[PDB]
Amino acid sequence: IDDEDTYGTRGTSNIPMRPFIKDLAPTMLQLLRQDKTDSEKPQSALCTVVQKIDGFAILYTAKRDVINVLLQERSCEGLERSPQLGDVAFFDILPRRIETKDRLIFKIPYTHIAVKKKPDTPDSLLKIDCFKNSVRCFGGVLEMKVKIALSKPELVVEQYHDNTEMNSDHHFYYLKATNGVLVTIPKERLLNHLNSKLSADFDLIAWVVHRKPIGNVSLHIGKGGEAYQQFTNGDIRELPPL
Amino acid sequence: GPDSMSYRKLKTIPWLELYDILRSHRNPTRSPQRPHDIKVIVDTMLIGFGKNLRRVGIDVILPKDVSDFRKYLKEIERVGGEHLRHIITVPSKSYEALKMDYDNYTIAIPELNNMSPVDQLIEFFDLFNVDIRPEDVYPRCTECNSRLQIKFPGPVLHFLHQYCVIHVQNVYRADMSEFPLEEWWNRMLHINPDDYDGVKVEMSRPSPTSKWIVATVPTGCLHITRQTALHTNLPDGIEVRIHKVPDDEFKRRNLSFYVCGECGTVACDGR
Ligand SMILES: [Zn+2]
Repeated sequence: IDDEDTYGTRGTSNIPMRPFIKDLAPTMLQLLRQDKTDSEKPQSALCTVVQKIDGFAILYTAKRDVINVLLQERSCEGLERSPQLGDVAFFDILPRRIETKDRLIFKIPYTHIAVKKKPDTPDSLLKIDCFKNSVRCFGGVLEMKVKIALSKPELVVEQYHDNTEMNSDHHFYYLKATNGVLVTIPKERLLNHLNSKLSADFDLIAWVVHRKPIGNVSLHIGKGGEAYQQFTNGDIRELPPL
Repeated sequence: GPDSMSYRKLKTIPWLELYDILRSHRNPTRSPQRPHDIKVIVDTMLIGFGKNLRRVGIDVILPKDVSDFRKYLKEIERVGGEHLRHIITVPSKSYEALKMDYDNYTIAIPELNNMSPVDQLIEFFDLFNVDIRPEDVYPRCTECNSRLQIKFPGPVLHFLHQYCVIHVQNVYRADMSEFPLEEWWNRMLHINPDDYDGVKVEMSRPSPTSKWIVATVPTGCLHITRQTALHTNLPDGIEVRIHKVPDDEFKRRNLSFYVCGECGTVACDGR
């Protein structure tokens, strides 16, 4: 049940223009302007404009091991006009070049940089519309509907523990969805529904939230996020909240 | 001392009380600076001190260990320029060692660790010229150093606490469908900005019946039923560390809360 939260939110058109408070990050625009790429073969990725900052944009992408993409309007190739919030297109991207300064300054909210906006083809335009139908946006947050096929033979579960200073005693599962993306879930919320092989007799359906990552995974079910157990016998009920 | 008493934690002192103590301490031979323009890194025995410096807004690196500390010092020196930092330590073998390569930036403050949090700050303010202001209740996250603090009227965080902590804790919940969502939505609509420093909370949701309720303020927003806060400067949100707020904080009148947009810690002025 995609429910009332999907009304007026499906797609990427409900993304608000959020002000950038410059005096909190007075050197931000210089980093974005100056940032460079590692010199390897660029990889294609489906990206969505989620933030705009005077001459720059941050893009979300579900591509594995990519946590957001910086778009430099002045350096990126293939741009017909300034990006707009909710724009979806394919970009060639590269990892940003790591600098010694990185340790000494604010957290950098992207891992990759767009090098070119790929021209659109009849096939890619079909993939773009498909993606729009699979996500929903509101209040500045993107969500994606996913299915975890826990009831099928392929292993789609992995435990992840993060001993970071503030999340030492928080344990999670990485879940692999049928569409290939990784999502997180608090371990205690799902542990007692799995067998010893980390499978189960149901599939897990949920709109997952995009936000700051646990490890390299930036989609999350959370403690109380609405999630649904689809049992092989046909029954559907909610996974209890944690 | 292992058997000596504990000092009042800085977290319990109202900022205005702390402002009155510190505003009269400065080194007049140094150029005055706002806290965020002062860059500091603390030796490994001064982590709590560094967190207290963050409280008044100083930019502080907290090393995880001696190796981490030395790596920072090498990197700061390699980068130089605007990124050079004052190195705070105490008289010790560490200080002696630091002088061999960082004499010009290292300050050793005697007895800094046998000394109350407020007295620690007074020592720092006597050495520097810090320009503090009464309105800066919580300029910086003491836990991760971030300046990106989202300021909410207390009722917003009370809403969050009841939905994310209390509802599932007091009786078994198979789902969240029994939470009085409309009651709390209507209370959000009638937060008097005059009671919370003029902060007007803008409430939004996709539809009158939708549970995707968002509270937006000038510094960011809070997606209540997603337990996710998002500072206006950032593209990605953070899970709010709401289970760590004592229940009693929400009985305080006209209290504002700060949610860190980078680590999710919740903070407020001391009682
Ligand atoms: Zn923080």
